[PDB]
Amino acid sequence: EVEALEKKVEALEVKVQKLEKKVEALEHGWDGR
Amino acid sequence: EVEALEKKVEALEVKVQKLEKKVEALEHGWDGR
Amino acid sequence: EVEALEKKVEALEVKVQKLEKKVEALEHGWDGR
Repeated sequence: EVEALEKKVEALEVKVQKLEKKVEALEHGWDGR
Repeated sequence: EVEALEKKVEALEVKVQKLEKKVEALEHGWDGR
Repeated sequence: EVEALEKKVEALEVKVQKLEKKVEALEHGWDGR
């Protein structure tokens, strides 16, 4: 259980990082995004 | 503890999925969003 | 392990909340965002 939860949490961290990059690009208009 | 953490993680997964949909809609201009 | 995972999950919750605010601001055009 705990090992599997470590994996889910790591995957969520990756998903959140990608969302943060995409949102910062929208907010700042980077490269015309 | 572990059971309660499973619930928090599942709820986060749902929140992240909704964020991903909203961000993809903004990035692509779907339906004028 | 479990204690450390509680911390990671709490930090993710905070990150997700901030993303939700930023995305709602983009979607609604609040304050010209």
